[PDB]
Amino acid sequence: TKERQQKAEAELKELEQKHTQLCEEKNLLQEKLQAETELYAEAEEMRVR
Amino acid sequence: ERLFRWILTRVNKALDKTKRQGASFLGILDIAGFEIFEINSFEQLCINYTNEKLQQLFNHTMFILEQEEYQREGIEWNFIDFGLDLQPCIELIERPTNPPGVLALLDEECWFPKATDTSFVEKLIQEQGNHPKFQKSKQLKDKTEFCILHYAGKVSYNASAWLTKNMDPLNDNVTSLLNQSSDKFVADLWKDVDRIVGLFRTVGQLYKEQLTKLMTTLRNTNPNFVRCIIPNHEKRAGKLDAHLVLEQLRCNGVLEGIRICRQGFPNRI
Amino acid sequence: SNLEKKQKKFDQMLAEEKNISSKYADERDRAEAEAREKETKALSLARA
Amino acid sequence: SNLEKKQKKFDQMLAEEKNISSKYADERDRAEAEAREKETKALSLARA
Amino acid sequence: LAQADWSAKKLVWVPSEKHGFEAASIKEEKGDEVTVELQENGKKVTLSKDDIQKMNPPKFSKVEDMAELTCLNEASVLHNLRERYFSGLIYTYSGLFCVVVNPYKQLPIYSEKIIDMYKGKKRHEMPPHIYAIADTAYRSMLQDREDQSILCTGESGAGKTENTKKVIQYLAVVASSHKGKQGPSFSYGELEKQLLQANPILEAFGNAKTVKNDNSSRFGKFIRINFDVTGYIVGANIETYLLEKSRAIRQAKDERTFHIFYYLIAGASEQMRNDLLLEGFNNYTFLSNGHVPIPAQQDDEMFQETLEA
Amino acid sequence: FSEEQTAEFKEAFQLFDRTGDGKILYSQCGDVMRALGQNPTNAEVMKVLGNPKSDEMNLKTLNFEQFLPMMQTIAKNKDQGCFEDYVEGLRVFDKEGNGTVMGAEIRHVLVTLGEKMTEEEVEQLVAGHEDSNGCINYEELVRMVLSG
Amino acid sequence: EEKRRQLLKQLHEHETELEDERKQRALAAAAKKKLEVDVKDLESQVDSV
Amino acid sequence: EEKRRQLLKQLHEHETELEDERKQRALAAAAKKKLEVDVKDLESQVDSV
Repeated sequence: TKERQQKAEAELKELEQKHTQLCEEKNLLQEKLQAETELYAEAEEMRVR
Repeated sequence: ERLFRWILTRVNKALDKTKRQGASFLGILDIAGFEIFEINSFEQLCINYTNEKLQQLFNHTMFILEQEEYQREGIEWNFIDFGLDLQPCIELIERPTNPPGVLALLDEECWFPKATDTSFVEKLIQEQGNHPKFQKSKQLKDKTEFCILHYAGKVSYNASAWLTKNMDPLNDNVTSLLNQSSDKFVADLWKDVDRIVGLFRTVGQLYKEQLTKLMTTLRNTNPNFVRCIIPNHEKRAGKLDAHLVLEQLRCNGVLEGIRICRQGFPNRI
Repeated sequence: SNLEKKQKKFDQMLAEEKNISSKYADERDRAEAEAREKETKALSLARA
Repeated sequence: SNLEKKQKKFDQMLAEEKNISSKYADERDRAEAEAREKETKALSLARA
Repeated sequence: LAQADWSAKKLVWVPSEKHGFEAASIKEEKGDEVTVELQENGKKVTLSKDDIQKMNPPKFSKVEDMAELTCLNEASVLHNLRERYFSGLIYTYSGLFCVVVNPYKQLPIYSEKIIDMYKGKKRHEMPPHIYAIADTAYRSMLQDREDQSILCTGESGAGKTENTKKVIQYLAVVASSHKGKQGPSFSYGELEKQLLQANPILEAFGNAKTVKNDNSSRFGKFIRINFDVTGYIVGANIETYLLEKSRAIRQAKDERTFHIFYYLIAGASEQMRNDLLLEGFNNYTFLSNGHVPIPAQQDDEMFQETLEA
Repeated sequence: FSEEQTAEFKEAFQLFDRTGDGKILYSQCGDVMRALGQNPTNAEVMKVLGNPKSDEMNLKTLNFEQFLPMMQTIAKNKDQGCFEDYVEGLRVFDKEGNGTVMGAEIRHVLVTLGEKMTEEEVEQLVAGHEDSNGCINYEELVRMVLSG
Repeated sequence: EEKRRQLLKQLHEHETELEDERKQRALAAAAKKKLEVDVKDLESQVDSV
Repeated sequence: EEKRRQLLKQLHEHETELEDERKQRALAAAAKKKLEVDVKDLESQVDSV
């Protein structure tokens, strides 16, 4: 039971960290990427103009 | 302002997950009151314009909506106009495509590479000049001041530092430094240094846009009004002016409001 | 005022007969209650 | 309208004065009969 | 006999300045000129015809429902409003909406028995109260299955803003659910007390003394109260707008700025006063117009109030 | 009536005695009567309770002797409101005839109409049958109340 | 009741997920942006003509 | 308990399907209505300038 807890509780901290730097930081980077895409679309529009 | 915004965010954090989206929410609006000061700066004009805008909203929803719903349902009803509208008194502030309103004029004046409050007053008096709700300065047009009529009376305004009070430039270096200050709370207070000008979009456009957003959200809701009238500027109990409350309930258009239900049909089914 | 008056008049027009029938039914119910009381008192005397 | 209301006032007053006694007397008689029946039945069942 | 007395159209209102509109009798009429005489004093002066303000039958005095007046005269409505005010009846119904005139005195019209005797009943079933219009809003929002809204206007706020927090106090208890757990007396919940304190919490800021008013919303505010399908509070939201930056940094002529500063002056702990390196009045360039004694209020009291809130 | 069910009557009567002798408060004995299927309105209850006042109802109890004529008078009703009454009235009470009836309106018009009841009374009445639509099937609850 | 509470917690997690940017969260915002951009593009095409 | 577990599983499946459809619709309305209309408006501003 104890080694399975450590197989789960030390897995739960893995879930927490991978969610804060792989799912939450993922969303932050997603916002950054959307901003970059929109600003580059504006840049290319200004380019052709 | 950043402190106030953080306080507002924290109090909105009363509940978010527990704030499961309901279906019959309730809206409550309490606005700044119409004020007449010896010096009414730009912000005074903003709040008084908001007052006028919501008063026009009430007048519309109170007379127009009803009179047009009558004919729209084919009921026998002559359109009984009551001569109550602030449509020009509101158009004169914002209308961009025609001769620009006060907001658009101020935007193109502050975005000018080099201008002055007096230059802005000149651009205004040459732009509208003859608008009924507008009246140029009392022989002191060079004094960068000007008065406007409103649904509560005529109030003056001094354009002193109006372009600065709109643009609001800040030292970018100190903002960046404070963004990286030791304390974490001040970092939270200064973790959104994105468009703070120090050399894009100023406060007029944001304010009018979000106000229009509020009004759009509100008009999609069956409203309900209650109005409050001051006894007197005495700030004292007991006494109560006569002509004051007279003109107050007059400009509020309450008698014709009563006349509506006295003559109209305020029920729908 | 005229609408209120006409409503009151049209109501009373039928309310006359309504109250007549109501008084009739009330008298009938009172007589029935009196008869039931008499029967209950007879049963009470028998039981006593 | 004032004339019609003045007429309807006396009309409804007479109608109410008529219907009141026609109901109040019956109501009192029915209430007395009900009270007597209740008391008699209670005493009868206590004795029983 | 007074009915037949003022039944003649010669006992009617009249414009003036001593009270704006008074009541005057009339002897006779010349063409379109009415022989106006002041029944109050004796001032007899003929006036034009356009001054037709019928003095409504005094049997309808102090009526709270202006939507039933036989004669909708400007003088008549000012009259009725004045007497309802002097009779301590601030809230007054009128057609579709209501009118309130804050008398700057705390009228004891806030009690749980008032809540109950005003909850549930319809509009005209009870005397005009802000609790009643709130309850009507509640019944409407639960009836239509769609949202509702209420708004307040005015010029200064000390009465044009107090009504909003009064409605808040009402709604915090009229529709609070029970998950176990005079005036607002009820087994409150967490969110109830928190939303009640939400008003003074933020109003510690955005509240300053003007030359006209001493305390009110120095900005625009909008409150959103979500609800469930069984009519219960499920979420609160606040929306605030531009602040008085001028007063915040440079106070106006003899005007008290955001009360939070004066509260901090003599509300904090001398320990924390020195720990924040502070000082009293007459020690700040930003203290234009210096310090003012706020009428009938103290700083430390509301300071501790806001802290606990 | 008969001693046939008077045994159950006696055990129920003494079951809810706060003194354990046969004296049960007027409110309590009316509640027992209602629990015995015979559930009339408190109006006729007071009518056959000698027309007392609330103070007398909360201070004066009743013996089992007078309890027999009391349920006798209750049995003189011989009928109550019918099932078709309730179903049709609730059906016509809804706003759109959608097989159900909204909940909050029912709670309000129940605690604030005719006979007054507390909010938790109708709450635990409607409890369990709630739905996200707020519109409860009046039929199932009314037949449960009638049969139960 | 405990199983119902667990199901309610799962439903609340799903509602918070769909309440960030999914339907009934930002689909209305996307529809509003599309409706505001369509008329703008139409006016711009009219100006170009 | 089995029936409540089945109901919770059905709710989870319905929520997953709704979230998938919501993400698809959001991606469509974002990559289609925003950037294309922006490019069209920029090209029309060019044609007007």
